[PDB]
Amino acid sequence: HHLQQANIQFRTDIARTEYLSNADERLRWQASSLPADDLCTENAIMLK
Amino acid sequence: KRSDLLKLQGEFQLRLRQLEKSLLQALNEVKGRILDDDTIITTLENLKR
Amino acid sequence: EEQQMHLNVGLRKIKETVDQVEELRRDLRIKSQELEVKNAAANDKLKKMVKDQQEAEKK
Amino acid sequence: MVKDQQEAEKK
Amino acid sequence: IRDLEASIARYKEEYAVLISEAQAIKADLAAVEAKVNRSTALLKSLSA
Amino acid sequence: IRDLEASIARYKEEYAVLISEAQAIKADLAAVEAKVNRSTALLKSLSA
Repeated sequence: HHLQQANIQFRTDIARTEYLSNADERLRWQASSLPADDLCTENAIMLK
Repeated sequence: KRSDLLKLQGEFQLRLRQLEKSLLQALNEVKGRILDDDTIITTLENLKR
Repeated sequence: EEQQMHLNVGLRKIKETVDQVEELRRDLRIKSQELEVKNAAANDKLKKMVKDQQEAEKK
Repeated sequence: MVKDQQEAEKK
Repeated sequence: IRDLEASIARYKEEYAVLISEAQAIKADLAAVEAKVNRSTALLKSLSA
Repeated sequence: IRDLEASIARYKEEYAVLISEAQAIKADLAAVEAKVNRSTALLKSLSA
């Protein structure tokens, strides 16, 4: 909302996990015992 | 069986991405005429399969 | 940026392939015409051999 | 070939 | 008769040379046709 | 006369095919001569 107010262009139609993670490393995380929910994906993104 | 099918789908998506990377590398690394060498045609036939 | 560069390399190869296909079609037509011309010359040579053999048989 | 040409010329 | 036979032999040698060139052209034509078919398949796929 | 002309066409096509095979054999013979000369020079040098 602040970015919209300040007219900073950001792409709305994207997921944070898909933007900040590769599908190869997502598959590798799923192989190495990670739950499939988006909060755990974001947590793994922070952990890397 | 559903877990095995999901694993197969993940492996297939990994295969898609490997094809994309291989095709990009093949088109980038020739630095010449594409229609000259038959190795490029053989590799793209593998990509078609 | 490097993804766009790799895209731009591929499209240049597409244009090069299209130009090479056009040149190959033109060269195919040229080679077909050359083959027809050499076949006509070969038939003329065969007629020359036939005429020479007929002249030798007559003489 | 020459024999066939001669035969065709004769007939 | 001997001179005509020698001329016939020389003309048939030139005939063989012309057939050799024509058949080399024909083999090149077959190679170009195969390359054209392969390039058409390439054009369709890379059009996709 | 039409049958004789058809036989003429068939015989000249077979003649062209035979000359094609003979000239392919001649090209192979030239390649073999080049290989023999190269291998003889190699044999002399590597015998020394």
